[PDB]
Amino acid sequence: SIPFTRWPEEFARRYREKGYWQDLPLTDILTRHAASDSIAVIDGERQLSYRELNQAADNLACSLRRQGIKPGETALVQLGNVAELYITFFALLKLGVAPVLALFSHQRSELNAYASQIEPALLIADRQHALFSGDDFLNTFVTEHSSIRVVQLLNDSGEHNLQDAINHPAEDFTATPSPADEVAYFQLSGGTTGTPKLIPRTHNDYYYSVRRSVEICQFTQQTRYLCAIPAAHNYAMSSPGSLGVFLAGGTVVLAADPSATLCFPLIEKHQVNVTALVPPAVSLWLQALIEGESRAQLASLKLLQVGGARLSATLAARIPAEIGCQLQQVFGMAEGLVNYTRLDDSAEKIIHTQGYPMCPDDEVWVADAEGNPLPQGEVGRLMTRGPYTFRGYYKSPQHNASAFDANGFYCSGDLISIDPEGYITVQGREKDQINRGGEKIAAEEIENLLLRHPAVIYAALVSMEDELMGEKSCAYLVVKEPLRAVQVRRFLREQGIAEFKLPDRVECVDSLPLTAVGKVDKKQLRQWLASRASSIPASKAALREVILPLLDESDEPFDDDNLIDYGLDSVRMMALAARWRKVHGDIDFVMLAKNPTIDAWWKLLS
Amino acid sequence: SIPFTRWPEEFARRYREKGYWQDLPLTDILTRHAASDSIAVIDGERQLSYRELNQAADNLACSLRRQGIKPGETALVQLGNVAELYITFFALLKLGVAPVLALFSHQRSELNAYASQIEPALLIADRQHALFSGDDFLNTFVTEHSSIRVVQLLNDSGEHNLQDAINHPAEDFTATPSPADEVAYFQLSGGTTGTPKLIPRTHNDYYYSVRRSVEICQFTQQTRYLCAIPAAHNYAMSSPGSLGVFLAGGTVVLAADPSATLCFPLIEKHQVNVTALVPPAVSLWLQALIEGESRAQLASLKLLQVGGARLSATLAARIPAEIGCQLQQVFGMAEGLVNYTRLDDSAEKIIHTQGYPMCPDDEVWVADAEGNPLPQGEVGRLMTRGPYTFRGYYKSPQHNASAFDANGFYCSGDLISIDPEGYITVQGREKDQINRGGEKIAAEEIENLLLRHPAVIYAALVSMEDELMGEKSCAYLVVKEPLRAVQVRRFLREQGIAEFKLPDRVECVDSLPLTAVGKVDKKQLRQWLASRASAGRASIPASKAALREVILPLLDESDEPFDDDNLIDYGLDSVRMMALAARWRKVHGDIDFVMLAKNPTIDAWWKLLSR
Ligand SMILES: *P(=O)(O)OCC(C)(C)[C@@H](O)C(=O)NCCC(=O)NCCS[C@H](CS(=O)(=O)NC[C@H]1O[C@@H](n2cnc3c(N)ncnc32)[C@H](O)[C@@H]1O)c1ccccc1O
Ligand SMILES: *P(=O)(O)OCC(C)(C)[C@@H](O)C(=O)NCCC(=O)NCCS[C@H](CS(=O)(=O)NC[C@H]1O[C@@H](n2cnc3c(N)ncnc32)[C@H](O)[C@@H]1O)c1ccccc1O
Repeated sequence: SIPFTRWPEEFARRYREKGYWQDLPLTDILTRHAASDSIAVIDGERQLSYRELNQAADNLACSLRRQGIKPGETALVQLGNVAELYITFFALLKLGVAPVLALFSHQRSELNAYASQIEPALLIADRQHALFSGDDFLNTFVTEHSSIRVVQLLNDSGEHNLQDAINHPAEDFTATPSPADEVAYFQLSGGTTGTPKLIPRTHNDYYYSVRRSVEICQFTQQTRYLCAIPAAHNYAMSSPGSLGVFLAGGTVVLAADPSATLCFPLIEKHQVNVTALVPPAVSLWLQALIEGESRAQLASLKLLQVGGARLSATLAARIPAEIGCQLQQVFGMAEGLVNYTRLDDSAEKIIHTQGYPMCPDDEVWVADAEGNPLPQGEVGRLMTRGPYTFRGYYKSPQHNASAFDANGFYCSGDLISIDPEGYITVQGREKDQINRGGEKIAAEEIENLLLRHPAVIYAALVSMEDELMGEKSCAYLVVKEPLRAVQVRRFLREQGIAEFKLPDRVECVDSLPLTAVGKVDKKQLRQWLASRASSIPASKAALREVILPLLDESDEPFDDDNLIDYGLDSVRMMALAARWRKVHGDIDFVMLAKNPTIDAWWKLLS
Repeated sequence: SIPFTRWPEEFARRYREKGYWQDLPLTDILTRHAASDSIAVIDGERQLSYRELNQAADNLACSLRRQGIKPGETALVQLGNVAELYITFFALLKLGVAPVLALFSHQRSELNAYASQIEPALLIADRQHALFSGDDFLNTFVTEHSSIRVVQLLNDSGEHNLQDAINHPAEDFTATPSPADEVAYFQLSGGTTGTPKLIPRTHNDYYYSVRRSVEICQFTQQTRYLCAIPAAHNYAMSSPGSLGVFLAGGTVVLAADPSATLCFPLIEKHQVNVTALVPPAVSLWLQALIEGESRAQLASLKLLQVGGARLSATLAARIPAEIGCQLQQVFGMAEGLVNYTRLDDSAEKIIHTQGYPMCPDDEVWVADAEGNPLPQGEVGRLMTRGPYTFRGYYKSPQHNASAFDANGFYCSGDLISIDPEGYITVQGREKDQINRGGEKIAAEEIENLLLRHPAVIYAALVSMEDELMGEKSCAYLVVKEPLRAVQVRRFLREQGIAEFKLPDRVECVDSLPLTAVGKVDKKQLRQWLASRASAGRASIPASKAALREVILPLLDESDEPFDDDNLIDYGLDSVRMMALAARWRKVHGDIDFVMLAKNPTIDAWWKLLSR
C-alpha cells in the first residue's frame, strides 16, 4: 500500500531466518504491558500506568476511527516532550496510519513541506505552539493541503480538543495495525538536501532497532529514563530511547528541555538511572555542577548516553570523573545503523571511539572517493546496509539515486575510520550539512532561502567551530548592497523556518568560488578558510592587546615603560617567552626580562 | 665565638646519643668525595668533578686567608644559581667563617640590612648584578659598613676578581672549620617582621637536616638533580637540595630560572631524575606541555619535589598524570622542621597531605589561642622543636621572646591540622607574611617603606588570591593626594628592594582600621574585604546597563541590539540562555529557561531582575 523501497527478497529471508524481523506490530511494545499498573510515563505532575497509556491510545484511535480516518492514510503530528506524543504515536499505530513526528521547533515552511509529500488525512498539533495559538494559520493550512480531514489540538478546551478524544472510551473498535513488512511511520532525515527528505520505517525493521538496543543497553523493568532532548527524534525515540523503555517495562520521565535547572531536580525526585544527551548539554551540566549544583542529585544516574554530534575525548573523560556514572557514546542516523560503545567496554574505547554497530549483520565498509574499500586504519566515506537500515527515501527517486550505491549500501556522508578492533571513529564529513547541537541543518536548504533575498547574489553555508554548540552556522554572502547579520537572520525568520536554522554569523565577501553548475564550491571555500586560520601577534598594537590583561587593570603603560612597574609578574612573562620562541627561537625568558618594554618586545617580533 | 641560642644541655645529649648530631663539620660533605673524579656540578657548558670542586674551595679559602680573613668572622655572599656559589660556601666553611647567602634578587635595602646585623669582614657579589655593574654602589657600601675588609666579585676582570682567587692554588693550607656545635652559617627566614631576622645553623644540626633528607628521598650517586629555583634558599640547599646531592655523590645541574624553556632541554640533555619546584612553576610546566612541548624530554625524571607554598590537590594530581613521575610534597621552613611525604606513601596521602616530619624526634603540636594543645584532628597554630630546628634568631632578643613559648617550641605561624595517620595538612596562616610564588614577603617591612612616602598616611599589605602565583601582594593606602599603582611600585623600587616585593595591586581607600597601638588592624581589614567580595560572587546584574554588559559577549560581535529587540536575532543561542537562567535563578528562583525564552529582550529580562 504505502510506497516505500523494499528489501531484496534474499535479505528479507535472511533477516527473518536470523530472527531479526519477528513480524510483530510495533504496538506489541505497549500491548505486552496492557495489563500492568506500573508507571510508564511521568509528565510533570501526571503519572500514567502502562494500562492507562495503552488505554488512552485505544480511545484516541477509536475516536479517530469514528471521525472517519481509514487505515493506509498518513498523518502529521507536531507534539513536544509531553505524554500525548507517546499516546498519539501508539494510537496511530493501532489504526494503521503512518505519521510524521515533526519537531516542535519546526515552523510554517517545515510543516508545509511535510504535509505536501505526506498528503495527510490527519493533523495533530499543540495550541501552545505559536502557529496554533490562533486559527488563522490553522485555517490557511487546511485549505492549502486539501487532503486533511480531521484536526485535533492539544491544550484546546475548544472544538478540536484532543483530550476529549483521548478520554472518550472505546467502542467495538479493535486494533488494525499495518502488516509488519509494511510502513509503520516516517522519520526525519538529517538534512543534506533542500527539499526535506522522509524515511519510511516498517514495523519489522524498526522493532528490531528497539529490541536490540534494549539488549545492548541493558534496559529492564528497572530502567527509569529521563527524556530531555526532543522526544520525536530517532535517538530519544528508538535508541533505545523511550520506546526501548516501554518494551522493557521501565519508566519514562519527560522534561521540556535539557537544562540542568530543570533536569537535576527530576533525576533525584524520580530516581533516574539513565538519560540521553548531546554534547552541548553535557557541557552545560558539567559546568552547572562546578557552579554549585550538588553532584548528589545525580547520584541515582548510572548511565549517560551521549550522541548526535562529535564528542571530544576531553569532554567524554569528564563524565565519569565529575558526574560519576558510565558513558556510552551513541553514533546513529535516522536512516538506520546505530553504533554503540558497549557497557562492558574498556575505558579506552569508550572515551576515544564511537563504538560499533548494534547488529552483527550490520555491514560497514570504509569507502574512498571513487567508491573503493579501504583497509582498517584508513579514512573515508561510511557505507552501510542492514536489517534496520532503510532501502530508500519516500517518494524521492531523484535523491535516492545519489544516496545509495548499486548494491543497496547507504551513504551517511560521514567520514570515519575503523580500529583494528573494529570500532568506529567519526573523522570528519563528506556532506554539506551542519550539525548544530546535534540538530542537522541542510546547507542548500538555507542557501536557497538566502537567494530569495534581493541583495544576495551568491550564498554559501558552512559550519564553524564553537566550544559550546560544537558547531555553528556561518553564511558567506556576495552582495549588491551591503547586508548586516541581523537583517539576514531577521529576513530568514520571516521565511518561516525553525529558529536554529538562522545563521550564527554572517560575513559579506568580495567573491565566492563558483562551480560549473552555478553553486558556490564548498570544498574550496572550506580550504581558503581553514588555511587563513592556522599564530602570534601582528601589530605592535596587537601586542599591546595581548599584554594589557597581564598588568594592573588600573593603568596603561607607554610603549617604553617598564612593564614590571605595571604589575606583570615573571611567570606570565616566561610563558609569553615560550609562546614567542616557537616563531623566533632565540627568545627565552632572560631576553624578555633584560629589557621588558613593549617597544623592546616589538623590535624582537619584527 | 659567634652568639647563637644553644640547645638545653639535656637535648644536646639526647641528640648525640640518638645519633642525630655526629659532631662532624659540614665540609665533610665535600671532603668525602675529595678524591672522586665524577661530576659534582654542571653549570652551563662547565662541568666540575668533586675533586675540582673541593680543590676550588681550598684555593678560594687559602686565597682569602692570605687576604687576612680570620676564623670567627662573618661574610655576606650574594651569588645566583652558579657554581661559584657552591664553591664559596665550602670555601667559607673551610675557613671557619659564617656567611649569609643572600638572594640574587635582593637589592640595596636588603643587603644593607644584612651587613648591619652580621658585621661582615667579607663581601662576595657578582658584577652582572645591577648594584655591582659599576663601582658606585660598591664604594658607598664599604664605607657605610666599615667592618668589611676584603671584597671579591664574580665576573670582575680587575683587582677584586673572584676567579683569580679561586684558581690560585693552595699554599700550606689546612681547613679550620668551626666546631660542630658552633655556628656554621646563617639562613634567611622570609620573616614575619620588617627588619630581616637571621637564622643561625650549627654544623651539627644542619648536617643532620641533610643526611636524613638524603635517606628519605633516597638520593645516591645516581641522583641527578636540577636546581632551578633560587639556589641559596633552604629548600634548594638542604632539602635535600644541592648539599644532599653532594653528600650522596650525585650530580647537580644548575639553571638560572625555572622556565620550561630553559629546563626542559637540560633535563633531557643531562638525564635528570629529580628536581624541586614551587607550585607556580609546576603550573607553568604542565601548561608548556599542553602547548606542545614533548612530554618525552622529561622522561628521565623520576621524582618531582613541590613545596614552599600551598599546592592544590587538583594540581598535585596532574603531576603523575601529565608529567608521569612521582610527587613528593615538601613543607619546611628555614628555621628547621622539614615535612616530607614519603616515596612509598599512598597516592591519597601524597596528593592531599603535606606529609610528616623527616625525624621521629621531631615534635609537633597544635595550639589554640592560649597556647594549649588541640586534639588530634583540630586546626590551630603549628608548634615544633627538634634536632635540626633552631633555638632562636641571631641577636634578636625582642622577636625571640614572641617566636618561642617558654618550653623552646618554635611557632611557624602556620595553621595546620593533623591526620589520624599523623600527616600534616596546611590549613591556613596567621603570620602577617605574604607568600608569593613561594617567596616570603614581610608585610610590615613593606608597610614601613610605604610610610616613607609623603602622601601615605596609613599603610597595610595583605595577600590576595591569584590562579597562577597562588598569592599576590595588595597594598591598601590612606592618602593625602591620590596615588596611582605605578607611582607606588616605582617609589618602592627606588627604595632598593627586591623586585617581587613591589605590590601587584594598589588600592587607595578613605579609611583603615587602626588599633590602640597605631597600625592597621589587618584582621578587620581582612574581614571587611572578606564580605565585600563574597557579596559580589553571587551578585547579579546591578542595573540594566550592567546587564547589557553581560549579554553583548554572547551575541554576534557584528551588531548591537536595542533594549526591546529579540536577542536571538542577534545570535544568542539557547544553551547560553539556559545558563544565564541558571545563574539568575539563584536570586529570583522563579526564573527558568522557559521564562527567559518566552520573551528574550533586554527590557524583559530587566523587568525580571528588578523584582
Ligand atoms: P536550543 O536550540 O534551545 O537548545 C540547544 C540544544 C540543547 C543542543 C538543543 O538543540 C537540543 O535539545 N538538541 C538535541 C539534538 C538532538 O536531539 N539530536 C538527536 C539527533 S537524531 C540522530 C539521527 S540524525 O540523522 O539526525 N543524525 C545523523 C547524523 O548525526 C551525526 N552524528 C550522530 N551521532 C554522532 C556521533 N556520536 N558523533 C558524531 N556525529 C554523530 C552524523 O553526522 C550522522 O550522519 C540520532 C542520534 C543518535 C542515535 C540515533 C539517531 O538517529
Ligand atoms: P619570577 O619572580 O622571576 O619567578 C617566579 C617564581 C618562579 C615563583 C620565583 O619567585 C621562584 O623561583 N620562587 C621559588 C620560591 C622559593 O624558592 N621558595 C623556597 C623558600 S625556603 C622554605 C622555607 S621558608 O622559610 O622560606 N618558608 C616557610 C613557610 O612556607 C610555607 N610553606 C612551605 N612549604 C609549604 C607547603 N609544602 N605547602 C604549603 N605551605 C608551605 C609555610 O608558610 C612555611 O612557614 C622551604 C620550603 C621547602 C623546603 C624547605 C624550606 O626551607
